[PDB]
Amino acid sequence: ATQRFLIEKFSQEQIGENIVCRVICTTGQIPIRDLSADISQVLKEKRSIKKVWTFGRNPACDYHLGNISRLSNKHFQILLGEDGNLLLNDISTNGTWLNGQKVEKNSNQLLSQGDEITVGVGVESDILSLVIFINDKFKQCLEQNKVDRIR
Amino acid sequence: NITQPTQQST
Repeated sequence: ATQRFLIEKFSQEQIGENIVCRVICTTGQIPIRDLSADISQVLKEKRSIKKVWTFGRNPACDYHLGNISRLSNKHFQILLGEDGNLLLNDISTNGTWLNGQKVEKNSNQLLSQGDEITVGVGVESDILSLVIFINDKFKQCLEQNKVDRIR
Repeated sequence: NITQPTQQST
């Protein structure tokens, strides 16, 4: 067993390289993606922001949905920072929703466990929902906060 | 192609 072994790891890949959060589409439109950031940078940096993700129909956007007329190029954005916490930034032309609740555009919001963001509101048939999966590993790391010392 | 503004209840 040589080549087959390589395939086994293919399906069973060690997840948690440095993942911050995971975006999962429940409405079945966009493929699941994994948001990640540097722990050292997050732990060391506690001002302004560390690493933010942009989502939308734009190929530049960290998240590629498709091309919804209602949704904007970069419908929403997610920023990671604070004292070991995540933030959600809405950046849509029509607005970004959280569990049916519309939040203030370009506004910072505290992340939620298995939270969900709805977008494209205006038409019952033109709304798209997304789910946010927080990596428990990232949280556990912060709770322990390892020290970086040479030798 | 560009973003179109949806309706809004004032």
